[PDB]
Amino acid sequence: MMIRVAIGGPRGKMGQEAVHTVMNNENMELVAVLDHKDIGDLLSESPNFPASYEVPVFLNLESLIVTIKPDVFLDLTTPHQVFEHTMLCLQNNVRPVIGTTGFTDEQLQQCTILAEVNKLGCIVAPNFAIGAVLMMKFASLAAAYFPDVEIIEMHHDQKLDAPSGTAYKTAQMIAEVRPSHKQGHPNEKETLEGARGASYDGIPIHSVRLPGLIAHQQILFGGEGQLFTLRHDSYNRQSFMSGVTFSINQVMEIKELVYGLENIL
Amino acid sequence: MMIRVAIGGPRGKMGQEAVHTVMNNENMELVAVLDHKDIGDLLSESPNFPASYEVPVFLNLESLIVTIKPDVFLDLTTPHQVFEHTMLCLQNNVRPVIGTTGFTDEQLQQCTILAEVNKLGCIVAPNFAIGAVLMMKFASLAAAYFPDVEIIEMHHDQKLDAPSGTAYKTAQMIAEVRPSHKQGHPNEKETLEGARGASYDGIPIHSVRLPGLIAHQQILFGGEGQLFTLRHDSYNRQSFMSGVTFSINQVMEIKELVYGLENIL
Amino acid sequence: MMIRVAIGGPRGKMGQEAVHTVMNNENMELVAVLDHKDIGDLLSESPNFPASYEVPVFLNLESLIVTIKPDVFLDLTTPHQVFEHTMLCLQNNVRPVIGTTGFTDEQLQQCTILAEVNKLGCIVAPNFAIGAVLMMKFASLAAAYFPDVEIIEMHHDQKLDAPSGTAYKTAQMIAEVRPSHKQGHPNEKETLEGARGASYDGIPIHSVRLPGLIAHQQILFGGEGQLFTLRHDSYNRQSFMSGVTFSINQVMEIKELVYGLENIL
Amino acid sequence: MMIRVAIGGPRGKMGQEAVHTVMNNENMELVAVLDHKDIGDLLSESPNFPASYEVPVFLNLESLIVTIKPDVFLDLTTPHQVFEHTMLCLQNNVRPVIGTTGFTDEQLQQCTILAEVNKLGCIVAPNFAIGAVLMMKFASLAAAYFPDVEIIEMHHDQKLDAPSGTAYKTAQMIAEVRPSHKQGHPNEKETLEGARGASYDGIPIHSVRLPGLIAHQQILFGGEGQLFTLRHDSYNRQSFMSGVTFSINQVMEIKELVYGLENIL
Ligand SMILES: O=C(O)c1cccc(C(=O)O)n1
Ligand SMILES: O=C(O)c1cccc(C(=O)O)n1
Ligand SMILES: O=C(O)c1cccc(C(=O)O)n1
Ligand SMILES: O=C(O)c1cccc(C(=O)O)n1
Repeated sequence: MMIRVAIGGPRGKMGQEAVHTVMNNENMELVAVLDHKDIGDLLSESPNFPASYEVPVFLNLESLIVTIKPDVFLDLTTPHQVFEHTMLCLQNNVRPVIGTTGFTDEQLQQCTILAEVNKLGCIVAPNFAIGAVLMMKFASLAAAYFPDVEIIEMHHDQKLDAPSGTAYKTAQMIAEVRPSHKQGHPNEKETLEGARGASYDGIPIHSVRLPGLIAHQQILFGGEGQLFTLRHDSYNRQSFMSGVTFSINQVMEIKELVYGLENIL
Repeated sequence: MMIRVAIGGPRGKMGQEAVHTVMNNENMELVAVLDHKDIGDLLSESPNFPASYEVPVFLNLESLIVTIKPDVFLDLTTPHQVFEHTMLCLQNNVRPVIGTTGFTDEQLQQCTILAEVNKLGCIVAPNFAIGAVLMMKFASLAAAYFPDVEIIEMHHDQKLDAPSGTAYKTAQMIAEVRPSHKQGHPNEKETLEGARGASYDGIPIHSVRLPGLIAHQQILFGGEGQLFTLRHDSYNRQSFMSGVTFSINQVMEIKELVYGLENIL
Repeated sequence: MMIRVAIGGPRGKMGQEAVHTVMNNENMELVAVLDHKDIGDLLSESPNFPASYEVPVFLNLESLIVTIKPDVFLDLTTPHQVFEHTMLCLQNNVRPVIGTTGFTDEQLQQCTILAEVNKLGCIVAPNFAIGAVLMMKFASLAAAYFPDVEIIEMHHDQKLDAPSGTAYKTAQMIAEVRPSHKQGHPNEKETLEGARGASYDGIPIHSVRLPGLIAHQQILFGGEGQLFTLRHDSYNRQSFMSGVTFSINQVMEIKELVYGLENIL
Repeated sequence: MMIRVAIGGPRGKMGQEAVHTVMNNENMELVAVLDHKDIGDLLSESPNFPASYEVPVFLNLESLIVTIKPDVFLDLTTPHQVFEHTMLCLQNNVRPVIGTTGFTDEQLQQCTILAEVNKLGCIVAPNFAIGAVLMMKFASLAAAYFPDVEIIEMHHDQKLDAPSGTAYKTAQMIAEVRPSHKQGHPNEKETLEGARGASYDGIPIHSVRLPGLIAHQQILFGGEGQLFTLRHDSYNRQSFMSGVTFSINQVMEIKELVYGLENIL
C-alpha cells in the first residue's frame, strides 16, 4: 500500500535529500514535517521549509502524529531527541526510521523491547548508504576466507578526523570474524614514521585527504596469488538515498527493532 | 581428524599446485595419485610424477581406493572421466571433489542422488578461486539493490575467447536476481562499432587483452550518487588453492552433492 | 600584473564556473561580460546575468573591447561565433582564449597568422580539464615505450555518444606515436558480439554508462610483467577550471596561437 | 648495427632475466658473462652458469674486455664493484650500463668526466622498470599543476622496509617541483595513530603489505572537482626488462654519462 511518511529535520543537508527522495518515490507520500528554526535565523539567509498544503509543518511530534497519522516517521534530527521521538512513535503505531545515533544502552533497550511487544518495525541506520553498508557486510563475510586485509579511505581535505567513522565501523565489523593478528613481516620497520598506517585489531587503516575527493573506501583482501577488493565511491548525498528508500519500505515489513542496515540487507 | 587425500591428474598446471597445497596443509596428507602418461611422452621432456613411498602412483582408481582408502579424491582429470570417477568414489565411501566440468544433466542427477542416499559429501567446483567466487556471489546479492551493472574482465593477450568464462558465469549469476533490462540512454548510438561492449541479458561486458595481465575482473554497480565495485585480481594458479583447501575441508562436513562453491561459501 | 578578463557567455554551465574561477583568482579581475538572452526567456526561469557596476554586460564585442580594453577575452560562446570573436580580439590587442571548437581550417589559419604577425597570444582549448589533457599528453609519451594499450571511459547513463570525445582524442594522440597494430591474439573470437570493444587504429576502446558516474577515463598500457595506468576522474565542472586559469595566465606570456592545451602544458 | 652485450652477474634474479632478455632481443647478442661463485656453493644447489661456446664465462673483466670486445657491459653485480667496472669499461671503449647503486659522489664524478672526455655513453639505472620510471617522471611534471598529492605503495608481506625505495624516490622527484607544504586540514587530528601515513616534505605516503601482492604504486593528484592518478603494477622481474633493453639501445646513441632513466626516457 502507499506509505505515508513524515520527516523530522527536513532542512538539513541529509533532510533536503530525503525530502526529494520521498517525494519522488512512487509508493511514498510526504505528508508532514517536524521542523523548527533558530530564533535568530534571518529568513533571507535561512529560509523556512516551503509552505504547502500537502506537507504541513509541525513543531511538536505528538501533534503531528495525532493529526496526520503517518505510517513512518523518518528522524533526521539530533542525538539528544531520537529517544523521545522513537518512544513516542512506537506507542502510537508509527514506525520510526532513525538516521542518527544517540541512544544510550538503556534507551535502546527500552525502544527494542517496546517495538517487540507492539510488533512494530523500527530501523536505526547510522549509515544509510547501501553501497557503503554492503561493502562492510561483504567484508565481514570475506574475512572468513581472507584474514589478511587493509582498509584505505579517502575524503576531501576539510575532514577533521582520521580515520573515518566508516573505516572504524568497517574494521569493527571485520574484527567480529577475522582472528586477531597483526600483519606485515614481524621484523619490518618504518623508516618514515607512519608509513604503515593505523591499526585496529591488527588491521591497517590508511587515510587519504585531497581536494576533489568526496568519500571513498577500498578494502583489500590479500591471499596467495590474488587480491580481492571491495570499493565504494560516494559523489554526493544522493548516495544515502537508496538506504532511506529501503529503510522506509522494509520497516513496514518487520515487527521488531533493527540496529544497522547490515542486519537487514 | 587428518584428511587423507588422493589427487587425480597431479602433473597438470592446476594439479601441480594442488599437490603442493595438499602437501603444505597441516591437516591433510597426500596419500596417492591417479596418473598416467601419453605413450609418446619422452621422460626428458615430460617427467613421471616423482617416485616416493609416501605417494604411490595408481593407473586405476578402483585399485587406488581399495588399497589406500583415501578420505577424499580430488579429481583434476578431464570432462570425459569425471562421471565414472565420481560414481566410483561415492559407492566406496570416498568423498569426491571434482575440479572440472563435464557431467551430463543425467550424470549429475545420478551422482546427486547417490550422494544423498549414501549421506556422503561431494563438491563439484568449476572455479576454485575463492576470490572469484565471492566476487560472483556478492555481485548477485548486490544486484538486488543496484540493478545497473557492468562487468570489465581483463586477461593476457594470448586468450582466445571473449568474454571470459568467469564473466559469462558472473552475468548468469547476476541475471538470476537482477530484473532484465538494458542500460544506457535509449537513444545512445555507437559511432565506433563495439564501444558499448557485449550484452548478456542487458548487462554490458567488456574484455581487455594485454601483455602483462593474468586474470582480472571488476564488477561496477552504479546508483544515484555512488559506485560500488567488486574486483578480483589473480596473479598465478595459487589463486585457486584456497578453494581446493576449503573444498577438501568442507566436503567432509556435508552429506550431499554441492555444485559450485558459491553454494557453500 | 593583474589580468583584466572579459567572459563571453557567462550564463552557460561552463560560463558560470568560469565566472566564479576568474572572480576568485587573486591575480585576475572580471571586468565585463559579453551576453544576451533568447527573446522568449522569461526572467523567472532564465535570469539575467546579475547586475553590477564592476561587471558590465555588453551585447557587442567591439563595444566591450573599446570601452573596457580587457587584457583577455575568454570565449565560451558557440562554434558559429568564435572566428569573428577571435579576429576582432587579435586586431585590438586583446588575447583571446577560446573554449569551444568551430573554426574552419581556413579560419584557423587566418587567426594563427594574425596572432603571429601581431605577436599576441591566443589559446584554443577544446578541453580545459588539465587532468584530462595531461592524461592524454602523457599517454602519447608512454606509447613510445608501451605500444599495447586500451582505453576505458566511463560516463553517466544519459550520454548519447559512445565512445566519448575524450576517448577519441586520446586514441588520436596515441596513434601519432604508436605504430599501427591490432591487439589480442590473432585467432581470438568474440562469442558475445562486442566484448572486445571498439577499435581506433587498433586501439581498443570500451564505454561504460552508469548512473552515479560523471566523467572518467583510464588508459591501460600493458607490457611484460607489468601494467602502467593513467586515470582521470571528474566529479563536476570545476574540473575544467585549472585549465581556464592556466590558459588566462599563459596566454599573456606567449606570442602566437596555440591549439590544444597539450601543446603548452 | 648489432649490439654485442656482456653481462656481469648472470645468475642473480635480475641477471637471469637480463640474460633471457638480451638473448631474445633481435638486435642484441650475448657474447660473454662476468661470473664467479662462492667457494662453498655445491653445484647441486647453486649451479654454474650453463656452459656454452657462444657465451664464455670470465672471472676478470679486463680479460673479458680484451678477449671479447663487447659493445656494452651490463653490470648487475654489487655496489662495491661498480666503480672499478665502470672505469675499466670507459677506458676501453665499452659502454657500461650499471644496474645497481654504489658510487660515491667522487666516484660518480670521475666516471662522468671520463665518459664526457671519451665521448662514450654510460647509463646508471637504479630502477630499470620503465613503467615505474615513467610514473615518477610524469608525477614530477604533473606536480606543477596539481600540488596536492599522495602516494600509496603496496608490496608483499615479506618486505622489511616501509616506505619503499620507489616511494621515497617518487616523493624526492615530486618535491623538486612541488612547493613544500603540508596537506589535510590544519586542525585534523588522528584518533588512531598513523592513519594519515608518513610524510616526505608534506607528501603523505602509505604502505600496504599483503600476501598476493608483488610491487605496486599509485600516485593520486587532487584538485577541484577531479582526481588524476598514475599507477604502476609489477607482477614479476620481467617488468625490468624493457628498461634493460632501452638502456642497452640508448647507451650506444649518447656520448656522456646519464644517471637515472628519468633523465633519458
Ligand atoms: O565515515 C565518515 O566519517 C564520513 C562519511 C561521509 C562523509 C564524511 C565527511 O565528509 O567527513 N565522513
Ligand atoms: O574465466 C576464464 O575464462 C579464465 C580464467 C582464468 C584464466 C583464463 C585464461 O587464461 O584464459 N581464463
Ligand atoms: O569526452 C566527452 O565526450 C565528455 C566529457 C565530459 C562530459 C561528457 C558528457 O557528460 O557527455 N562528455
Ligand atoms: O621500491 C622498492 O623498494 C621495491 C621495488 C620492487 C620490489 C621490492 C621488494 O620486493 O621489496 N621493493
